[PDB]
Amino acid sequence: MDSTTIQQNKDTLSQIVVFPTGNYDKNEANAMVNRLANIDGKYLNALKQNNLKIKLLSGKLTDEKEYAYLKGVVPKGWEGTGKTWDDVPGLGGSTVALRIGFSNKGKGHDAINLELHATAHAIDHIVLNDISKSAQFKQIFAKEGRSLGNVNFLGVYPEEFFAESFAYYYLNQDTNSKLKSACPQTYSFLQNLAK
Amino acid sequence: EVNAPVP
Ligand SMILES: [Zn+2]
Repeated sequence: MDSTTIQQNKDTLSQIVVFPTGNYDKNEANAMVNRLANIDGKYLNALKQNNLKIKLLSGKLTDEKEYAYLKGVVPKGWEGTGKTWDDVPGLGGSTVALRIGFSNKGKGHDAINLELHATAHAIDHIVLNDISKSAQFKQIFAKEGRSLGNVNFLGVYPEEFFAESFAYYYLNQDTNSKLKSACPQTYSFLQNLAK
Repeated sequence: EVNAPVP
């Protein structure tokens, strides 16, 4: 990815990312945008065209009016964790919402990167019309969905395997290489998806 | 649609 392309992707994200009102960690918000800028520009442009917003938050997701209905609700795949949406730092699908400072694995989640995983859900649902539930991806998921760990979550829900694989592909060169070694059909699928 | 990260 050349400098001009990274800059173009940051420019696209400038029309997608929404910052919280009040005090927040500006440097970490910027770092989150920079990580999102590694996503293929085709996906970012489609998010922009669909007026999908990536909402960065300084507090709990359920403190936002549009997610208050999820208070006390246990997310799909979080059964038995003892956590509810009140405790979850990122959400993706028809919208995207992300708590600043919770990007890394272990910050209330075990995704390789919070913002990439959550934004992958929106790309899957909005941009690619639920490709993770297509017959093609289900066949790939059936073979490789248990090779990235967390098999009772990633190995059970194809949309979650898609989102986490997407995060591996786009976070950095190391995670990209790990995905190719663990899940070669998934890697080739994502490679071809971006053409 | 709403989807969470990995627990
Ligand atoms: Zn997820």
